[PDB]
Amino acid sequence: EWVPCTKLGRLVKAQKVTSLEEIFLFSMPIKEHQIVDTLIAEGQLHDEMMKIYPVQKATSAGQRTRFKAFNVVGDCDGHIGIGARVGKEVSLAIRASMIAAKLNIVPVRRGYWGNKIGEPHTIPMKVTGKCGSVAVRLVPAPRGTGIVAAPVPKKILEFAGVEDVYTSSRGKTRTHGNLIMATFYALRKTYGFLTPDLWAETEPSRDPTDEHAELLAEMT
Amino acid sequence: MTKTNGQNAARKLVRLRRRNRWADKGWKRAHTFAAKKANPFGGSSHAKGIVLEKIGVGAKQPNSAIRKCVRVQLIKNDKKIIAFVPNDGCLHFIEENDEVLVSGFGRSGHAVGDIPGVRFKIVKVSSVGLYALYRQKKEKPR
Amino acid sequence: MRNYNNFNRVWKAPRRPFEKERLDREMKLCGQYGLRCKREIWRVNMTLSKMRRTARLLLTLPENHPRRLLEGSAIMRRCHEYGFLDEEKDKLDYVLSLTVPDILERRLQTIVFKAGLAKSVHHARVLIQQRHIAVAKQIVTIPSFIVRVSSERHIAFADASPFGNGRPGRVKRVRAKAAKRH
Amino acid sequence: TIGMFNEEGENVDLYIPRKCHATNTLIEAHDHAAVQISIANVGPNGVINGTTTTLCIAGYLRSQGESDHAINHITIDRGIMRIKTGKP
RNA sequence: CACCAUGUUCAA
RNA sequence: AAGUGUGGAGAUCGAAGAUGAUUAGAGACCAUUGUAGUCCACACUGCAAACGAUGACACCCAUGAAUUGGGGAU
RNA sequence: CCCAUCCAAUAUCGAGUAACAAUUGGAGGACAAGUCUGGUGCCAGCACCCGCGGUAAUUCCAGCUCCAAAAGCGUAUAUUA
Ligand SMILES: NC[C@@H]1O[C@H](O[C@H]2[C@@H](O)[C@H](O[C@@H]3[C@@H](O)[C@H](N)C[C@H](N)[C@H]3O[C@H]3O[C@H](CO)[C@@H](O)[C@H](O)[C@H]3N)O[C@@H]2CO)[C@H](N)[C@@H](O)[C@@H]1O
Ligand SMILES: [Mg+2]
Ligand SMILES: [Mg+2]
Ligand SMILES: [Mg+2]
Ligand SMILES: [Mg+2]
Ligand SMILES: [Mg+2]
Ligand SMILES: [Mg+2]
Repeated sequence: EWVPCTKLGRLVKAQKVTSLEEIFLFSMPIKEHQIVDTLIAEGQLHDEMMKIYPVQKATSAGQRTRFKAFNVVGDCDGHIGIGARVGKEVSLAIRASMIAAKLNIVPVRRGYWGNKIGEPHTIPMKVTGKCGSVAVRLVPAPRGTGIVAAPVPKKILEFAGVEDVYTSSRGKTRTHGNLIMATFYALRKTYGFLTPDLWAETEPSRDPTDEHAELLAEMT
Repeated sequence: MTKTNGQNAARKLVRLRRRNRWADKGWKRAHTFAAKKANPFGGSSHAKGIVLEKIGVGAKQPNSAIRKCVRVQLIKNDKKIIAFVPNDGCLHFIEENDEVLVSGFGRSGHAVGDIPGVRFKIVKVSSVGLYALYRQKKEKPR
Repeated sequence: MRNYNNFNRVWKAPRRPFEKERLDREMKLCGQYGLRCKREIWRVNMTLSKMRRTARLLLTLPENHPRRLLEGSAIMRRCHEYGFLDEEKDKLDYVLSLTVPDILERRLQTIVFKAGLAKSVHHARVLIQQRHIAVAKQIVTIPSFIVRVSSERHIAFADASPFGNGRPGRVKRVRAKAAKRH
Repeated sequence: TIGMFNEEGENVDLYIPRKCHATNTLIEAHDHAAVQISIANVGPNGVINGTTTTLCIAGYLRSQGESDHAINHITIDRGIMRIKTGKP
């Protein structure tokens, strides 16, 4: 089985933390990838490998070779996560990026272009995200546009739940290591921008490790 | 440190751009007349010429062959050029004093990869197509 | 030279001619609808693209604007008339949700398969082009004929076809001549 | 009533997040330096009650060194910590 | 602080 | 800075050049010299890694040692 | 002329190998599709670019089989994205 070590995974396994937005609220690091596939339903969570490319290290007597694998994960309802691990065999690094992409899961705020009539089709504001030199800019699009993006950001924006978006990219996009992680940094900024919806004062809550501190001590 | 605003600064911006478009090698070639007066084709495509002599041009490193090509003298302006003959064989379809229809190949007159200093290409010899002679669709007149 | 008859292009080739995702979808659309070539898909792309573009312009326009009441009630009218949208869909946001198989279901090759006049969708395209289907007692020999909603009631065999009330076709008739010389 | 709505008045977004009590900065999900501090409300006899005052601070504010100036400015406003001595 | 110049062409 | 013109100066270092030596060769480095120059006056030149490889003028901008000139408190 | 209509209205010719026969460029990558077989051996040639070829060629010359668009499809030069 899976024995947890962190207090968050003890509360996820005990069904004391019921949803994944209860972790996102208190800025908690996940630290265990079994938290994510417990909280997200198993059929409603898709993953596929973005890129696999080899990176070499010059040694005495030849080159060392390890494969760096990129994976993206997320149900298409506002959760996205991307992880990048490396390994000697190509099968190990694909498996390690699956572990890594769930730990980096993060929410996506989605909104409307014009009037509000149903589920949000687009991101709520213009947002860019930069890794290396590659910065992608994501612009809200009208209701029936579609994702207008290069096919590496387009596959990431499909898993994030965004249905209609405009996209630019400023420099050296053929480097996919930084193109992937710049679409991730831009969708991560969608809950960073303070809009006049969120101006209102909200009443403070208690941490799941604050509230359930008596239960977590009973595991010792 | 780059450019000027100002609501009445358009003459500065119009002059600034018209001089910096001359640095663009596509804008400068499309707007100067050394482009066509030195082009061996008269700013056109597929110029005819007469085969003068056969040349074997050796390939550049790291390749190693000799590329079978003819030197032709164009009819429209009497300019001697060297042009490549594409396929296995095909100098057997070209003799001297043959009229050949010569296009460029590839890269707007910039010498497609292996062949040094050859930037044109035989398309049609003795008014019958040179690739039709290779595949034996039809054969040479006379 | 002084001829002013007009002509334009009805299809457009895609950017990126070798996309493995796109080439697999369009071979399904050539099989599930009995199509000759990819170009018959590509005009259904441009037909629907132009509807998806005008209806996205009209939503930039406010309601109670002159170009949205007129000409937005025209694009909802031709969707309801040709079967692109059922009568509940009246809000103009449903034109932005139309797909290429929503248009391909309205071809006369598809209804003659769906009404039951032919065994397969490749049986239907033969019988249209070989002059057997009349829409309103009008022999239609065009497979890309988009059938209206009101035309669905009246699709039948042609009255001049051998399968309808016409004279027997070739293989019976050239056999009826060979039994006549004896 | 916080977060965007639908024009049908259903709360559309998941996760209305916290905001820093010093800088009004919306606390993101990966901001792992962002802390909540619960201060015990205490009674007239100097023993804690069952209620606490919780204030949450963003991660960049702790990173610079300016969190401790912010905890002072909050607890003077909440009335938790006195601003000066009384007169002798 | 004497002198100590050079190693053909592709490829692995 | 080198360079040029006309006058001065001409100690020292010293492009050119000359002798030694090293070297396979040495037209180089090293040693001994030595012309123009170095220095001044009046003209000319306007070629620098003329650099912070960072245009000018304003604005906002957290911290702790120092430092130069002016002013003010003790 | 074409198209359209027609093979009886008393009375009109006709598909089978339907021989009435689809081609043009590709199959290492971008770029969709062969670790197939024969030949040549840095030769001949290919290759827009990267590169193939030095006696076991995923790239040449061919046979097969596939891929793409299709009554079309290559190439060259201008010109817009
Ligand atoms: N470097 C030479 C290049 O050759 C080109 O020349 C021509 C062709 O190489 C090229 O043909 C391409 C073909 O290669 C590619 N495989 C598919 C593409 N559809 C074709 O395009 C052509 O065919 C379609 C028909 O569908 C025409 O509608 C279209 O207008 C035409 N450009 O389209 C050009 C038109 O003849 C450019 N003219 C030239 O600028 C460029 O430099
Ligand atoms: Mg008939
Ligand atoms: Mg030598
Ligand atoms: Mg010496
Ligand atoms: Mg001396
Ligand atoms: Mg072989
Ligand atoms: Mg082959």
